[PDB]
Amino acid sequence: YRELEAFAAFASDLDAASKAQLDRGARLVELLKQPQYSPLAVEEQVVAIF
Amino acid sequence: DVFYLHSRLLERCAKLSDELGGGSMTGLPIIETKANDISAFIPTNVISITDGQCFLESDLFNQGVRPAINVGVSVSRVGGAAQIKAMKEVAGSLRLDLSQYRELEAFAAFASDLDAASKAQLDRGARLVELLKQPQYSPLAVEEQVVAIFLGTQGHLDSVPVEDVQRFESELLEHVKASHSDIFDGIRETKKLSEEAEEKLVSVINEFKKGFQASDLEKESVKVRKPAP
Amino acid sequence: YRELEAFAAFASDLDAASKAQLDRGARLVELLKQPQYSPLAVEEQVVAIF
Amino acid sequence: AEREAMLAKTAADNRKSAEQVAAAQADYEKEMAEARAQASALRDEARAAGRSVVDEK
Amino acid sequence: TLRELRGRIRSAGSIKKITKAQELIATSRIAKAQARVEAARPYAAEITNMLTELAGASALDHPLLVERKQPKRAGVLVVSSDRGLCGAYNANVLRRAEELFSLLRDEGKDPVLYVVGRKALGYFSFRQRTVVESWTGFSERPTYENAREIADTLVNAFMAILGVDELHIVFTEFRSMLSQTAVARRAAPMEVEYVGEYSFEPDPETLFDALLPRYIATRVYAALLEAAASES
Amino acid sequence: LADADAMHAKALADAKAESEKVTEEAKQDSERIAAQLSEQAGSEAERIK
Amino acid sequence: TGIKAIDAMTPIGRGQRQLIIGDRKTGKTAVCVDTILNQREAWLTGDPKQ
Amino acid sequence: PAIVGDEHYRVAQEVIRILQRYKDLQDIIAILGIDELSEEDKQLVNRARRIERFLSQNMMAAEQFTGQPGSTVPLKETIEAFDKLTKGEFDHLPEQAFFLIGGLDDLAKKAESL
Amino acid sequence: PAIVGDEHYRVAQEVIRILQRYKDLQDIIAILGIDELSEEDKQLVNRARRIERFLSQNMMAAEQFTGQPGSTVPLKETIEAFDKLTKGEFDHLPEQAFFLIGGLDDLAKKAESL
Ligand SMILES: Nc1ncnc2c1ncn2[C@@H]1O[C@H](COP(=O)(O)OP(=O)(O)OP(=O)(O)O)[C@@H](O)[C@H]1O
Ligand SMILES: [Mg+2]
Repeated sequence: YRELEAFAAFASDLDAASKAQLDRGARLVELLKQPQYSPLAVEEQVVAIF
Repeated sequence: DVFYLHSRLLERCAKLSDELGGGSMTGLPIIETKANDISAFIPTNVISITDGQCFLESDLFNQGVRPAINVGVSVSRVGGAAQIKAMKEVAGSLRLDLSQYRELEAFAAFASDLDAASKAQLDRGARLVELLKQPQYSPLAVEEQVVAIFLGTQGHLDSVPVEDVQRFESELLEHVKASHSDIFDGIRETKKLSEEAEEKLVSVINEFKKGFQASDLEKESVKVRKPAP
Repeated sequence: YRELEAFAAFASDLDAASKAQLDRGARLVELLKQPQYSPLAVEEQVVAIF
Repeated sequence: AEREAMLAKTAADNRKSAEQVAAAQADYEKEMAEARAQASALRDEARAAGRSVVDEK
Repeated sequence: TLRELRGRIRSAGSIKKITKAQELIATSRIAKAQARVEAARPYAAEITNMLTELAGASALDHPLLVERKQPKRAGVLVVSSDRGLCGAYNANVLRRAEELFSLLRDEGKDPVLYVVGRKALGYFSFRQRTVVESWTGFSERPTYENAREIADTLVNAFMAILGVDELHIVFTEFRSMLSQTAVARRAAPMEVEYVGEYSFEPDPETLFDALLPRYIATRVYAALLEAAASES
Repeated sequence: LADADAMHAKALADAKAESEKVTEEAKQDSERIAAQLSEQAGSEAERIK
Repeated sequence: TGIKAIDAMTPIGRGQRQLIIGDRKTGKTAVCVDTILNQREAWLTGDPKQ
Repeated sequence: PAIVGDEHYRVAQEVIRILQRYKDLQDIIAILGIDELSEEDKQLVNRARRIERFLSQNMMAAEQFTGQPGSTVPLKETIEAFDKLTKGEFDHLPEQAFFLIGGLDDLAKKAESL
Repeated sequence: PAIVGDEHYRVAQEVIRILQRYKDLQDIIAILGIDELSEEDKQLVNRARRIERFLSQNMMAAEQFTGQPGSTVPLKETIEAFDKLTKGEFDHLPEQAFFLIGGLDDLAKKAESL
């Protein structure tokens, strides 16, 4: 995703695999966000990353 | 103690109170920056000891901006208090306007979709920059300065092409100084640009602008499919 | 030839004079190239640069 | 022949009136700008004479 | 100094990322443009074939096939990019446009400009050369509608309005993937070509007259497609 | 067409009158400028003395 | 000071401390000497307040 | 969000996001030009310029730097104005209308003046 | 101007303006080249390169290195040549004509050679 980020503007010209990678990466980045003082038990983290 | 050295000195430049005689001492300390770095040690020390800056840049000096004041970095923390009311009214926002113009010019260098407001700002800023150019050993009385800055701030230069502004200004102040000196006398004695004087100055500027003269191989073919016509 | 080759790396085409200069310069470079521990007598160098 | 000449005049007048209004505007502008240029040259000659007298004195 | 150098390093890294992305997207769009160039090949070939078959039975008196008695204007269509970062593309196209202007002046023809693409508008506005009509927003992805409109305007100026006695087109030919050359073509009037060796409705002459504008439109379309490929 | 002739004559006459007025004003302003420069010359000579 | 830029954007008042800062040959001494020269009209007044 | 509230936190952090993105883009814009940015990035740059200029304020102590008198913007008004800016409800106004105004009423007045 | 004259000063300052503007465009030229510049800046860069190369001269002390004899350009000719350069009267000649040439007649001779 960090490699493809330069192509976010031009997604229409990307291979379907690369577009899927970019879309997955954006959602993974959002997934890794976490509010302060709210740690997650390891099972919750496993389900989240799943 | 290198900071102390300068403060101990510069802080003795002050405006004494009426009880002490009312005297004053104005300091124009001069600092040589190395490689245009205003962020060095002694430069910043003196900048923090003084009430303003006039950051003369070699880049602007070469570009034709003389005296070469970088408008954005330069500032006078006394500001309008150190100006006559006419000059304060005519140039209240001039420095921030020029800073914004410089920022826009840096931003709008390769922007082809300029809005009408953005292009108007760029034109006004360029005309003001030309208006602030001044040759050496060519001082202007304060009334001449207020009239000149009045030309640009109020937009009377918006019709003059940029390259002619320096001439326009230079000529108009003479035309006034030769024919309508009552404007200059009013400004000087009153320190204000009264409404009547402002109207007279606008009329003078318009009547002068009437008289001002600006410097301005392959071939496509159809095969007929027969050996000859 | 150094700047001419740098320019030709991306120029679409160049005049026949430019191509001739490039061809001569490549050959001069390949000529001055010399193996190690193989010094050439001055006359041999004269003949080579000739 | 009368109809013919009438057509001809309708044609010329319209043309000549249009071209002559354009020429009148252009010539007024040209003469006015020539007057402005002469005035500017006269003022510049006065500036040059003033510079010369100040320098000589 | 270190602060300035690191800021410049970050700026240059971002610029490197953007430029590499643009390079790869341009490599994609070269393929797209070349595919579209090949897609228009059958129509051009077959319309040219039936046009030759009609010219065999045509009167050859249609205006687009005869030189005017003494041409005085000449139309020039300059096809240029509508976005930058194309290197010398626009510069080369407009250099060849200037060369065409010199050739016309040597022949006494006065050139009048139609331009496709903003980058040519800038050049001609800077040098204060008037453009009769301009089209923008499709140099990257031309469609036959734009080609038809451009051809229609050029043809209408030719039949005439003051009009033009001759009309050319200047554009970048996609000679090869590695090299692109700006070329000039005199699109009208066309020379009638004779080479050594059908029925028609409603007659050959009206059909030929109705088809020639289509031939102009399709050739302008090919020019626009090839200019887009060269731009990419 | 006739009106056009009258308007062209009127435009020429008005242009001549305006040229006369403009040149009169220009001569007046030139005299004022010369007077100012001569007074400045006197002031400069006094300063030098 | 007699200079439009300074008297307009960075006005210098009596009792102020205005720094003229810049590289070599940028007009600093020119600004200061022009400021000194512009005070002759005030000196000729003969009024200590001016 | 537990102190200043959810609305305030969201608006402030969106403003920071826009400004950081604009700061990153400044390098690209200065050379490649804004016209080569994404449509979303171009809109963000316009909003970022407007936000940067709206964060300026005509302060009471700065009256002698700008001539104009000082102004005070209540916290609710600041939150509302910057929320609108971040959602693009003022993308139609010129950027110079946001410079040294201090409030939405002043924004409207200066927009009319321009 | 009080020492070298109005014309010499004007030509020198125009040359310095052109070269400073060329220096300002240096990073853009390094990354994207002259192609992305505005037409005004493109023309300015062309004549800036020609000016910079015309400031080069075949020094009489350099004969020991390049074998080329040295030239001497009188001040009036230098002023005239650089006025013409800044006015674009030579911007059609190739850049190579201005290296180490030293003068206007020599410039024309080398232009003929190329
Ligand atoms: N406003 C101006 N207009 C034209 N020329 C100027 C102006 N100001 C300065 N110059 C000229 O530019 C050069 C700058 O000299 P100046 O003495 O002003 O610089 P400085 O800052 O004192 O430099 P130094 O570090 O050499 O002492 C000199 O040629 C001066 O004549
Ligand atoms: Mg000095």
